[PDB]
Amino acid sequence: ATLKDQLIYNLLKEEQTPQNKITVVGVGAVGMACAISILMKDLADELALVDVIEDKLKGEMMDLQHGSLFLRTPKIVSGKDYNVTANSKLVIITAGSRLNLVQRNVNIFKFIIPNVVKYSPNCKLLIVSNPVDILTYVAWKISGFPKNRVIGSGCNLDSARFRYLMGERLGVHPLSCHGWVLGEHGDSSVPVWSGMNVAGVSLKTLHPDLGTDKDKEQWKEVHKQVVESAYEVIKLKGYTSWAIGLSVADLAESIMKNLRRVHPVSTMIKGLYGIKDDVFLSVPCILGQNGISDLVKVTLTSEEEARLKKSADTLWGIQKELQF
Amino acid sequence: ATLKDQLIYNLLKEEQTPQNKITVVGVGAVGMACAISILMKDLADELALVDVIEDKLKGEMMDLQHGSLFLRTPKIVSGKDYNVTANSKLVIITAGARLNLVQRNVNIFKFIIPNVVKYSPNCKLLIVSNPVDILTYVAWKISGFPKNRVIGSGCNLDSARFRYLMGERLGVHPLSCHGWVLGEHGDSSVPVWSGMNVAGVSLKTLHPDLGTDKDKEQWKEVHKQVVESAYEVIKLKGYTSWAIGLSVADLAESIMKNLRRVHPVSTMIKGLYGIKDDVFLSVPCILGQNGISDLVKVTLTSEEEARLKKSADTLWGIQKELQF
Amino acid sequence: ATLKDQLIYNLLKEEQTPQNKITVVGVGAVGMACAISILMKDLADELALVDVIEDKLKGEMMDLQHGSLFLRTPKIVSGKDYNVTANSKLVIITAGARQQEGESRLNLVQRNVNIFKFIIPNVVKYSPNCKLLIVSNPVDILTYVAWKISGFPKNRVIGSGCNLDSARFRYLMGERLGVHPLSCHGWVLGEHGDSSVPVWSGMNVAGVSLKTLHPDLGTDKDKEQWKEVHKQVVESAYEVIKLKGYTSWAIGLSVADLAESIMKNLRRVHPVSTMIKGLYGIKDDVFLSVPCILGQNGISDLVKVTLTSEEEARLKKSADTLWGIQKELQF
Amino acid sequence: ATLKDQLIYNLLKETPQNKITVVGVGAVGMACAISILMKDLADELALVDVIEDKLKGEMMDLQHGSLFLRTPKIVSGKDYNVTANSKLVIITAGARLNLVQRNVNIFKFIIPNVVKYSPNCKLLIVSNPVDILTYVAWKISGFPKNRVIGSGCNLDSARFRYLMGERLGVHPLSCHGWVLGEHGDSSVPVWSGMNVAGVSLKTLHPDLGTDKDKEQWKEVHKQVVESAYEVIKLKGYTSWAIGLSVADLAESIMKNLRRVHPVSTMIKGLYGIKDDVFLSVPCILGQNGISDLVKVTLTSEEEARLKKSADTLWGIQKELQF
Ligand SMILES: NC(=O)c1ccc[n+]([C@@H]2O[C@H](COP(=O)([O-])OP(=O)(O)OC[C@H]3O[C@@H](n4cnc5c(N)ncnc54)[C@H](O)[C@@H]3O)[C@@H](O)[C@H]2O)c1
Ligand SMILES: NC(=O)c1ccc[n+]([C@@H]2O[C@H](COP(=O)([O-])OP(=O)(O)OC[C@H]3O[C@@H](n4cnc5c(N)ncnc54)[C@H](O)[C@@H]3O)[C@@H](O)[C@H]2O)c1
Ligand SMILES: NC(=O)c1ccc[n+]([C@@H]2O[C@H](COP(=O)([O-])OP(=O)(O)OC[C@H]3O[C@@H](n4cnc5c(N)ncnc54)[C@H](O)[C@@H]3O)[C@@H](O)[C@H]2O)c1
Ligand SMILES: NC(=O)c1ccc[n+]([C@@H]2O[C@H](COP(=O)([O-])OP(=O)(O)OC[C@H]3O[C@@H](n4cnc5c(N)ncnc54)[C@H](O)[C@@H]3O)[C@@H](O)[C@H]2O)c1
Ligand SMILES: O=C1O[C@](c2ccsc2)(c2cccc(Nc3ccc(F)cc3)n2)CC(O)=C1Sc1ccccc1Cl
Ligand SMILES: O=C1O[C@](c2ccsc2)(c2cccc(Nc3ccc(F)cc3)n2)CC(O)=C1Sc1ccccc1Cl
Ligand SMILES: O=C1O[C@](c2ccsc2)(c2cccc(Nc3ccc(F)cc3)n2)CC(O)=C1Sc1ccccc1Cl
Ligand SMILES: O=C1O[C@](c2ccsc2)(c2cccc(Nc3ccc(F)cc3)n2)CC(O)=C1Sc1ccccc1Cl
Repeated sequence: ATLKDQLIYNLLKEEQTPQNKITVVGVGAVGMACAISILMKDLADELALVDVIEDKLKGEMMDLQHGSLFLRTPKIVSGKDYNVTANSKLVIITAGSRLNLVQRNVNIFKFIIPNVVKYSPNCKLLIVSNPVDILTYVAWKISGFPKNRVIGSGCNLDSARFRYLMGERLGVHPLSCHGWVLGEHGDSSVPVWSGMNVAGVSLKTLHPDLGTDKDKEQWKEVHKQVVESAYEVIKLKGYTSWAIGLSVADLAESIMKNLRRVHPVSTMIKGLYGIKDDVFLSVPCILGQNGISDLVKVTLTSEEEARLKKSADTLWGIQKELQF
Repeated sequence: ATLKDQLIYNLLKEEQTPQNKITVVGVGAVGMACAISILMKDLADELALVDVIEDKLKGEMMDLQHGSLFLRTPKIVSGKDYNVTANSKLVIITAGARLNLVQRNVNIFKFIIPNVVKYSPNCKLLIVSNPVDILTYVAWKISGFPKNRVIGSGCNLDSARFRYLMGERLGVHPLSCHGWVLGEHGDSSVPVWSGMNVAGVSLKTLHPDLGTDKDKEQWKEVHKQVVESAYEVIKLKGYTSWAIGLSVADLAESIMKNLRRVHPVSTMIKGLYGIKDDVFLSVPCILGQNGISDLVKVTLTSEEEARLKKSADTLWGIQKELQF
Repeated sequence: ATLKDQLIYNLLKEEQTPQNKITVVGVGAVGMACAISILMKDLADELALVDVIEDKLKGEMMDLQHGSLFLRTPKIVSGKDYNVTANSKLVIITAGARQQEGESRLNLVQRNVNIFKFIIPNVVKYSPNCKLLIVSNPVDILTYVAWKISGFPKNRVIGSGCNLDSARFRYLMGERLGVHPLSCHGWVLGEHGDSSVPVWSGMNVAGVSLKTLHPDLGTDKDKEQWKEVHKQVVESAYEVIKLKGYTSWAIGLSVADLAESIMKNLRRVHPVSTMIKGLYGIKDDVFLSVPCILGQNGISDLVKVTLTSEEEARLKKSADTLWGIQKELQF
Repeated sequence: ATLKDQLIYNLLKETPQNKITVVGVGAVGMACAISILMKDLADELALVDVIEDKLKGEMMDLQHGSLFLRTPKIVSGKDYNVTANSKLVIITAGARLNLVQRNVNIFKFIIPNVVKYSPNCKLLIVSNPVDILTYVAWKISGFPKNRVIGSGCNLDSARFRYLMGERLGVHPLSCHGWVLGEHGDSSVPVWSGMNVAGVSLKTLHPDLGTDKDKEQWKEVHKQVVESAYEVIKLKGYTSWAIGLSVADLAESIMKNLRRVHPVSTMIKGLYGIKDDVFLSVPCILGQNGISDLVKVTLTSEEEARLKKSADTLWGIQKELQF
């Protein structure tokens, strides 16, 4: 008899399928930051990692496994083959001319998405890879999943950055500074000035010129500084990781724990704000065990509405010319 | 007249000193992994980051600040000047070249350590930079701090790796697999076979060949795999970050919360195991608000004791020829 | 040599003053619920418990100490003497005397004022630099009492106030909309309890004002009867008392949320009772709930909420009633 | 159109994934509830009792604290339909041979109602005499022994490690020690396993656990027994310590951690014990309940104490009607 048999008496060997499994596809700076944030928040009983670079994939898995003593995630697996991702509740995609840069990530998705749906037909897909709004659509089209199970990170990072900048200007914690950046993720995002508040006190009600070019204090600059901070981080360190990883982990917690919290995420915006094309844009969504179960119908000004419609037309102009 | 003044009525604007401040010196792969693990564990009310590369430093600080909405650390500061580190309770040194490593790192410590003690004379110093055992001694000599306030990461990562491997062989969580790797961090570490247990059941008592060359089960391979895995991770991804960052955060928690938990850390071992020189080696230490307040006197075999004495002689041989 | 000396080599035996100490005064249902919430949220390196009933006090301390293996608070102390509370960063007062049928509201206040005139001087004696968090009812009057007896600046005297009222309101709001209360924003202000004021204009989800979409929100003409959401806050409080005899978990969790902002210097906004003199036409030394920024100095700042004239009149009426009792208080 | 419909556009209006049920909302039950809620172990918490008013009050009080919790649904009821598809069921209902039979009659109604709605659950028995009632739950349910867990010596060990920690000035997490066998007065401290950093205390101090010992380390176990009576005399019941220990068990089960805990299990087949009795041994706890057990090397004296406890428990068990 072995030491294991001399020390431990086994009652049953009958192993079960993972109950709260998360898969992260792409183990770059974003993927690894999502991985550590998820592990530290104790959201999964199993974590699966996938990439094309075999050596860095094995190294990253081993480095996470060596930290098991300080974690509450008993199983960390990795592999090039998607059989390691079987029965995942949530799949996070962070793998990465502009129409050709869209097609560059599109042909990458032509392989990933069918391999993901094959082993986890009932999962929720969380898209992080850029252009997030186009690639969420691509993931939705290739998977054949209903709209609720295909979620784009969208304006989650934009809103988090906005609330941080809002907090700094008012000397208040970002948790107490409410503000929504919607529509197209990145440069063309829309700050919803009417909803910007502290303790239910509307900033536009107190300051009617809020976000307008004629505002003396220039509060519009809070949104400008979101765009500019993103370029600054890239210029200074070459990439963004911690902020995105923490925001993705926040989305994952709502999904995994079925919290039904409202988050600014990219969803099929068809039928809203005069949009008829199959486009994904950020609106506040209620997140839970079925993914996007509901969405908040935000009252937008004519100007905000026009910006959303223009973004939709631009995204459908690229999407129209895509090979599947 | 401002929106801030119209929205917020100020009661007082006297500034207080941070109560639970942590400083991380060196924002490389190790330093950043320590930062994120401390942030996600809510150990500090303020986090300061220091480095020589200004661009990378600003980028890393900004990336952490953009994630504030998902954290409970209201202040994140960075700078080349140590005035940003003022009144830190714990200072974590992860700087240097990732023996010539000794030479380069001593010279680097010659300037870091006096700048640290200048702004935080009452802090605890936690050394991560390699060779961790020599550099903990160097930090102790330059600072002039008492023994208890100078802590080396030492065999904390070695023991965590060992318990992970132990857990995998027995099908038990590493938290329930007890085992101590002591002495010199790295290649020359000592596994304490007599203390290896599950639920107080000694493994060497059940299996006398444990750790011997005549063991058919080859349990001696468990300690060799700790050494092998470290080289494998480096070969595969180029560095180690997550495992070390999580282990350092576990030490930080015991210090910050005054837990008085026992950890394998590098301390002044002069007066134990026939050692008469000023050398730092890993032994189980009680960690709290005063740093190392106490140490556990582990009963070692003649073989284990000889390995510790040999390590001490080698470390002193390098140390006695160093210039301060 | 002892087993301890044979096993452990001591480097230094000197113990530092506690760094993040919390004291809970009154170990009744509320106090104990505040204690377990603070312990489970790891907000303190030291927890001190005080009461007048020595046996119950020792029992409660021992029961908490027996759970130390599952906690991250290395020291739990208790005692009748306030020397156990020395150097506390935050002192939570939950000591009180319940409502007795056949007494005036002034008489009820005075009995609790009698309880405080021993506690407050003993608290400031051992923790002159602490923050005082008052839970005992009538919370608005007793926060004033604590402020007057202590001699502390306004920022270091905090009343629980409308923190439980808002938490209850947001739960009920969440239920109606099928959304988590964290995402359902709403503020109940003024006097804690029966006379609280729901601020309809601030009620929102994702920055979308409910009053803007539905102008009859909080009006008696409302077809959807959203005004009954605030009435259910009042009703649920009486229902809980009728059903189990007291309230503990909800208040303990809300107090822990306040403690977290103070202990960690978060600067989060909370509806807490503060010295409202100089706002909403209130010219008296009264404590009412308004949204306050809470940190290491207690209330460092307050949010100037725009109120309708009827919300302002309700606040002024509450202030007059509280001052009417306060002026007749002997201490 | 309602305000809800004007504000929120519904995509779909389509069961609990990590549900926990607590049976008996007394001091123990409520302490288990708050500990589980604060540890974020369940997405749904179901509460059951016979006293309808107290039950509704306790459920409401927990619901009013939702803003500070990460458990979106708290339900209660006299009917067990509220407990449907629970992953873990915690039984805390009961009196704080004649009395044992009255507690069997209570379990004759609870246990069939629990398995009816949660046939795949893990049963965690807290109610006293915990070792006898664990057997009772196992017999009535028909569940395999891995899915019937008794709290057993989990509180005894926690108390012991606290007392060990106080004597050595070390955190109980770093003070290892196992109290096994029968929960309560007749528990067995395993002196050979008592250690700090893998350093055996019995090796350094041979008199450890004997009357001869000048340092009287045997009092560490005797003060566990004494403290239990003291807490009862002082406050009338024990709640926080037991509630925190149950949440610790619940965490290893819910998250499939495979951590070792001192819990009551079917001990028949070990230490010459032939009768169907449940005693505490270190068990590996996970998603299947007790998947494995640690075979502790016990001295002749310790082994005899377990066998004697088994004979006493069987003596009571054989005379039971159910
Ligand atoms: N949505 C947001 O707010 C947001 C924020 C930041 C970054 N991003 C995006 O996230 C993406 C990842 O950024 P990063 O810095 O981690 O990039 P990176 O180059 O560091 O990592 C990309 C990883 O994807 C892997 N990969 C490539 N092809 C793959 C395939 N076919 N299958 C699996 N893995 C594959 C690569 O091997 C690499 O490890 C980028 O598209 C970036 O624009 C989005
Ligand atoms: N103790 C352990 O168990 C353990 C484990 C892993 C790594 N390490 C050690 O940690 C150290 C850091 O590793 P890494 O991978 O982060 O290296 P890295 O090169 O990625 O980062 C080192 C950082 O230190 C900075 N630095 C250099 N000189 C500095 C100075 N004078 N002041 C401040 N910052 C300065 C560099 O700018 C760089 O950002 C290495 O010495 C490595 O051997 C120790
Ligand atoms: N602010 C709120 O929202 C809110 C909510 C619920 C309850 N409360 C209030 O909290 C208070 C406590 O409620 P409870 O149910 O715990 O009451 P309780 O009677 O159960 O507990 C009161 C405790 O205070 C102790 N005490 C009495 N005099 C004391 C003294 N001089 N020094 C120290 N301790 C002393 C008593 O011994 C008792 O243990 C009540 O006043 C209640 O109205 C406030
Ligand atoms: N295992 C341990 O280490 C340990 C520790 C402490 C207490 N306990 C035991 O836990 C049990 C509970 O103690 P307590 O202080 O909470 O008791 P309590 O009297 O405060 O609570 C018991 C609850 O069970 C309820 N109940 C009674 N019959 C019921 C039924 N048929 N169905 C559902 N609920 C029913 C009662 O209504 C009451 O609410 C006691 O048996 C006690 O001995 C065990
Ligand atoms: O912080 C970020 O870094 C990235 C990045 C770049 C390299 S590595 C990470 C980045 C940074 C700067 C510009 C840029 N242009 C871009 C974005 C999406 C596309 F499809 C194509 C180009 N992209 C990716 C990303 O989306 C953000 S967020 C963000 C980005 C812009 C404004 C506001 C916000 Cl909030
Ligand atoms: O995993 C690690 O990564 C490093 C690393 C990080 C970035 S480049 C290298 C590494 C990995 C492999 C070997 C090596 N040799 C070394 C260690 C300490 C010195 F002073 C000098 C050289 N160093 C550093 C480090 O100490 C560890 S731990 C460890 C290391 C060796 C054996 C066991 C363990 Cl546990
Ligand atoms: O839920 C509660 O329970 C109490 C309680 C706790 C233990 S016995 C009573 C309660 C419940 C009902 C009435 C009442 N009146 C009272 C209590 C003590 C005084 F000195 C003065 C007045 N007090 C105390 C309390 O303030 C709340 S909150 C609340 C209360 C009313 C409306 C809205 C809210 Cl939100
Ligand atoms: O601390 C406790 O409180 C109780 C309690 C709870 C509410 S009223 C009493 C208690 C305390 C004292 C005696 C007793 N009689 C009893 C316990 C177990 C049986 F099987 C049968 C009868 N019961 C219940 C309990 O089990 C413990 S633990 C414990 C108990 C004794 C020794 C060691 C430990 Cl650790």
